[PDB]
Amino acid sequence: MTEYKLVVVGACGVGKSALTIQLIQNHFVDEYDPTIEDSYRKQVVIDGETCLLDILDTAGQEEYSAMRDQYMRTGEGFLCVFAINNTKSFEDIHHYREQIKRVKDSEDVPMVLVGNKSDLPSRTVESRQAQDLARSYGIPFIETSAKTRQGVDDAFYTLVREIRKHKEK
Amino acid sequence: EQMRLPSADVYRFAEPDSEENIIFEENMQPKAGIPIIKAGTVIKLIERLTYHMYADPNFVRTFLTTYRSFCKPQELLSLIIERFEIPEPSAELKRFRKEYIQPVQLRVLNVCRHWVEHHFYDFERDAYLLQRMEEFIGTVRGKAMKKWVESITKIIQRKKIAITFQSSPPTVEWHISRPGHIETFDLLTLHPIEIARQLTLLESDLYRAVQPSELVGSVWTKEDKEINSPNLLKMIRHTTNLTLWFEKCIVETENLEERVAVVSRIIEILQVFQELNNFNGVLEVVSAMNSSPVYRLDHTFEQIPSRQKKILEEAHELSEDHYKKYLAKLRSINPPCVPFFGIYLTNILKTEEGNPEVLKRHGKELINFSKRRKVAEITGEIQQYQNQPYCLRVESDIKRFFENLNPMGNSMEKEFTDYLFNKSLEIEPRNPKPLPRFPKKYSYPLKSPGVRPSNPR
Ligand SMILES: NCCCc1ccc(Cl)cc1
Ligand SMILES: NCCCc1ccc(Cl)cc1
Repeated sequence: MTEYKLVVVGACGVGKSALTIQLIQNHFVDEYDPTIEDSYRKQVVIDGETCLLDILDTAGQEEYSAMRDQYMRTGEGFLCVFAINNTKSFEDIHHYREQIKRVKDSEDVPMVLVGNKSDLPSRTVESRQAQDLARSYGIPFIETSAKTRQGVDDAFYTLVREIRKHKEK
Repeated sequence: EQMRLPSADVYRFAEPDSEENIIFEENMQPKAGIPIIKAGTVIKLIERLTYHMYADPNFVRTFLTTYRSFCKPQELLSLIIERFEIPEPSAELKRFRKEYIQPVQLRVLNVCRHWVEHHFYDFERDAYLLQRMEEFIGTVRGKAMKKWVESITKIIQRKKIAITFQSSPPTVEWHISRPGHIETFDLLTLHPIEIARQLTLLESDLYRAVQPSELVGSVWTKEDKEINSPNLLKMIRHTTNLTLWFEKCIVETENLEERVAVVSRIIEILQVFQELNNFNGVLEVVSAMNSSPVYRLDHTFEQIPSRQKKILEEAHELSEDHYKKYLAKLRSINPPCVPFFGIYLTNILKTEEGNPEVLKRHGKELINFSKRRKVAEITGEIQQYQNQPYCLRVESDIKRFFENLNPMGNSMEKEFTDYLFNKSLEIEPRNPKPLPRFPKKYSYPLKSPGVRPSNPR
């Protein structure tokens, strides 16, 4: 069984947490203990291939700015996450992408852009702006809603598909 | 023979327990045999905080550490005053005074004592809250209460007001820089043992200054982080600064042989951090070596003696598989130590984000208390490593040298880390470019004095 090591990156105040939490937890238990091993590992079937996702989300450790390289080097694939009501988190994406390319020493690193919607303030980043950025990078864009589970599987599964397309070549 | 309290119309805490106001976990409270509260209405939580049948220190601590997400301080004080003021509905009455009113009043007083002793910041931040506490306490009448009333008053007064060892710490170690010659101090001129000792002291004090109030509610991630989590932030900035200093020391040493000495010395400091159980120190080194400017220096790494490769690799491996070996190692050592804080931060954040603030039962909203318990377990684990200090003498010049370290200078983050990376590229270019030579910058000897104490004692 193939194992994909995924890393979530993005600014604080964004629901990077909520994205990974909502993937891992069963859809109808709003419960989560991050101190146990099953909290970051999930078995899933994607395009008929059963596989194991291992998701690193360092949400809360954004201030340890010098540890980012270390954490990023552990991943094969990256979700670059911004909040659709925080323009700054969207403008910071360019920087996270550059750092990932430098850490992985590669111009073509499996990657998806994720815009997450939680609660107010209202939207400041139109999905068009994000599609345009994603397109300039040659990567998928997925928009998600934390609270409703919408988009969450799509974001992670799309990244896995990006890794599979990268591994073929 | 039950008890018979007043009507729920005249006293809100008389309301019976039901599925709509209080629910419990399956398991029972460790050491004490008390039911574990899962959720309840704020009225029911306050009833249980001050329960007549028994004392609940665990619940008191947990509640007082975490209540602010669901109840304002002023509201809490109002509620416990309401709790305290028990009307009467002489066989039934003497029993009721002695087995309900007096126990409950004592428990309220105990909450007040704990609140003021351990969470005085509520009062520092809201003087009117202290005003109300003081005039409530002055109101309290009975002779049964006097002792606790006087003790509370004594704590309040103490709180309004503005190191030596068990036996001998080891002798301070000097290498090339002599005592007092702060101008000469650098990575290679101070003794690697003493670098690790003095950084451990700094980092220990930084770890110990962080309070639960800086952590509960994930406040270090919010827009007021500098107001609410200043000690946590100073601690993290220290760590970041040292990591960056190590990277800088490495990549600005352009001569290969000298750079090998530099990296080698940093691994020696790591070894001492490891001996001291300074895990923050361990990881500030590991982070430097995994940084993009350092990690790529294959010509430097090739020349690191095999012993030190293994030391570094063991340390790196603590971080692998989501800190699996770090976690096990920390459980197994006794204080003093300096934990890596980041894990606690992520656990607290995900606990708060990953669980609902309330649960609903028969259409009624109950405060999810088990979520708060989980957060209080993490802050409790943090506090257990804060009690025991290191038996090491402070050296005030070496301490000052590391406090005033500023590898970034006036530069912003991006500018600085681009500078380190470009520097790495210059000193060891990408294949297929040949490796240049560079002149030596250090006019003193590079040989380490090693990591064993120089003298006996
Ligand atoms: N396997 C490479 C280890 C990463 C590393 C560590 C130290 C230095 Cl100087 C260069 C690279
Ligand atoms: N599990 C071996 C990984 C190899 C490695 C990676 C990073 C550093 Cl700092 C040292 C060794």
